Amino acid sequence: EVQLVESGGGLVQPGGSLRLSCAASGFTFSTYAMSWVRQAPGKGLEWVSSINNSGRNTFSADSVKGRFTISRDNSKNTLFLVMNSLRAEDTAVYYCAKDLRLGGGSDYWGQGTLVTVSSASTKGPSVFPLAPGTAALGCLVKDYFPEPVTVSWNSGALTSGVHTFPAVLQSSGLYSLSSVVTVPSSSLGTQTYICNVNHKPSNTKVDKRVE
Amino acid sequence: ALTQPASVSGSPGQSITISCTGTSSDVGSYNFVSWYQQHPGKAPKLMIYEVSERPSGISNRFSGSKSGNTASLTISGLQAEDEADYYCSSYAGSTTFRVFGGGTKLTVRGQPKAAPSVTLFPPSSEELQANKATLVCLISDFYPGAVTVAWKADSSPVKAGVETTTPSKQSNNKYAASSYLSLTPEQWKSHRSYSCQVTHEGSTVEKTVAPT
Ligand SMILES: [Cl-]
Ligand SMILES: [Cl-]
Ligand SMILES: [Cl-]
Ligand SMILES: [Cl-]
Repeated sequence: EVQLVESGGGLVQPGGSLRLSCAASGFTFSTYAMSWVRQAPGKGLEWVSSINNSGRNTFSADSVKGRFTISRDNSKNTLFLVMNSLRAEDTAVYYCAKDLRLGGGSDYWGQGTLVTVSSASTKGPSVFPLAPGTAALGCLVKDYFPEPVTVSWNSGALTSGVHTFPAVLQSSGLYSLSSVVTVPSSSLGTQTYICNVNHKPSNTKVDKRVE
Repeated sequence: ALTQPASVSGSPGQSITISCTGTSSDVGSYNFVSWYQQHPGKAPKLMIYEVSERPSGISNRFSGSKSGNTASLTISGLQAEDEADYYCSSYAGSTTFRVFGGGTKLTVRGQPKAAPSVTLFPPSSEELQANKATLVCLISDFYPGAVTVAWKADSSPVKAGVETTTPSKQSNNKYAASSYLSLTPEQWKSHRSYSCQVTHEGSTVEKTVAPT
């Protein structure tokens, strides 16, 4: 399948720098123009910059001129956004996309990576098991900053019946979420269920058995 | 810099049209209008490019056109799955390069009203040993999107220590919300039970949990 795998997002102080990567596969990356488009939480799509197939010409939104620099390595099938001098207003999910043509429509999008520009410091979550025809079990991922946190079950082996809920933002400025999975009641105390929690900004990697 | 209506709505099987107005700097002068569909929690998906062309795989219910400075996206035979935000963009010359519209929220009427599934978890033994207690009330598959949740210690209303999210749309077009109650281990063990009570259009769903 066509894949645009994004990384390098996460937490950054105002004035600070990040570099987003977007690794492409399953199409001839060197043939196409690419773009970065961003979207602030609850807001619309904004074009950030594009780059022609050779990487020799680049184009950037006025809002970003002189601060962000788009580039690509055709050899390694990767597209980059170097983001310098970040401001609070740059907080947004950043998508890379493959364009059908330069300045035209974008036909495959990566999943987005959240960039949080904030002076708050990172905090890793505490993880707690949620146990009780059908039954629900979960994990509680408590008190972390910034978003996001990813939860899988049985190392990605369990996917059917999994619902990871939108996080609450507490008065404190910290987030908590829960992930739940519905399973047959008969599975309990036979099958083993383990939530795998990752909070990249704090390098927290936690596996909790749920009984 | 492109102008789209904030909202459009139609009923199933109907046709709707979303407009996208720019100027001769972009929409008026080029055949470079594209339209995007975005479901909540998902990347945008290209529906139309070069004003009228459909990528392979896109239903021919979707069509596009343009007249003067305004481009149009048409959805015919409306289906509940078409509910989503839609965005136009346009090539805009060598300098500006590309502009988006501000987005159109399309709602498809006649969606079944659906009562919340409620799951309430007690505090884990692990959390109790760590000198805290969180009750987790998970609320899903409801529509329309507005709920109010109230917590009870035994039968008494609890206000303090409650954090509740705003509902936000899931994949299926239904909503989810969470509500969290913080207690000391001592409060948890000195009641017969606690309840999470979700009201959704006149009608209450309640779940109750008790110590071990
Ligand atoms: Cl990342
Ligand atoms: Cl464990
Ligand atoms: Cl015309
Ligand atoms: Cl016009």
